[PDB]
Amino acid sequence: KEVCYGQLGCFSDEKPWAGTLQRPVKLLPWSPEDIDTRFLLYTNENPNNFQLITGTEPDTIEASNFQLDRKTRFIIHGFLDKAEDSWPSDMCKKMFEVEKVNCICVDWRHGSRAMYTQAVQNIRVVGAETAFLIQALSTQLGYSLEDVHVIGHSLGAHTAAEAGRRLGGRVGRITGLDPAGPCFQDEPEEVRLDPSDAVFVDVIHTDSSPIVPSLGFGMSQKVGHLDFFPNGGKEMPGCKEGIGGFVSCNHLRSFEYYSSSVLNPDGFLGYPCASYDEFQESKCFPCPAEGCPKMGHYADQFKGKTSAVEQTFFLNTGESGQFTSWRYKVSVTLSGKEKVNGYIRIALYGSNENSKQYEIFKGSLKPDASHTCAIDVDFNVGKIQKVKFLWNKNLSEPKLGASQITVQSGEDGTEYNFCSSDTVEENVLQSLYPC
Ligand SMILES: [Ca+2]
Repeated sequence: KEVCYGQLGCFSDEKPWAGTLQRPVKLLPWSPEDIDTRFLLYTNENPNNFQLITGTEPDTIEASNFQLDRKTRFIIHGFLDKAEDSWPSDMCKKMFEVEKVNCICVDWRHGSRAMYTQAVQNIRVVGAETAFLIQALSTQLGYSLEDVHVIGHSLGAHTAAEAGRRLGGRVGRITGLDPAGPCFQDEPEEVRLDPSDAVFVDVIHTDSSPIVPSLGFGMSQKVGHLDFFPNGGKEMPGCKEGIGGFVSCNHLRSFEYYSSSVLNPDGFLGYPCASYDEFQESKCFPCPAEGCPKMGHYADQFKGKTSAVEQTFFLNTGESGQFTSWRYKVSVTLSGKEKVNGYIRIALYGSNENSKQYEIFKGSLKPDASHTCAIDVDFNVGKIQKVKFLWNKNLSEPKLGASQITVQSGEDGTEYNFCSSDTVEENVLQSLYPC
């Protein structure tokens, strides 16, 4: 069967759209009036309250704050969600701190309030309507498609991908923020996000699983030029029935990482890797000589970002606040006069602030023994001016130092070395100096 909806065309229920394993009932999208799609424009001049543009009356565009001379980004929420006064609309404000943008928030709350498989259909009209407005800006204003960015969370990711495909891949960038897996994973390219759908497609995977067993709501499948898997892809730090899987912490974490990257450009450098394990074991370190990609907002500055598909990258993120992180390789070589049991720590010191103390080894601490260790510092010190070392066991009172420490930056491979064959009591902060 099939329905038509005017300028948006028709929608059949033929495979692959419906009557497939994952889409077993034969459904069709609701009417545009029912989905009630809306384009909520925010600019630097109206950052807090939207102006309501539409493509069918392009006078609305003109009389809006929309600038032809500025970039334009769309943000598409997914299942059971909205734009007005939620993460899309706040993501606009964030952007307005760092750049001049036309932030359009596709709001289809009504069309996302329905059964999941019915929403998997509505996604399509929502896509059509966005694709229409983008064209509208092109035909009616002379705006360039390679200049539009469409950001999508969950279903919204596939909604971006639908509009992108409507525009025949002319849309310059799609960012997929943990694209929904149910109904899309391992489906044909037409019905889902895939590198074909824009000149540049970047994906952030945060709640990824296969279809069975169902471990989460995101996609394990790589579907962009760049596919980032922060913290391995499956389970993010800071998150502790599958009957609300789409509003789990891991899922929502994707748009928090994105929103953050808008303010912390290098907060989320991705390292190119085959697996998380390879990355953990630091077979994957430091960055390539010609820069790491900046996951999130500044993904588009990556050299050769479009040179291949499904380029895989791994990284670690913080558990709270800005969520930012910066990988360091750290190499302590011990000093002492007697072997002892306890743990070892290191703080990094710039003339910035300094870092919290990070663990490096537990158990058999012996003079002369070295231990090496990748660590995830939560803020950028810049040039490491000093490092401080601390070890801790109850007592007879013995001394243990660090004769030498080497910290390597992941960001650009810089090696620092530090010095002091000179031991200290327990829980005393020992300092080591450049050399
Ligand atoms: Ca597609």
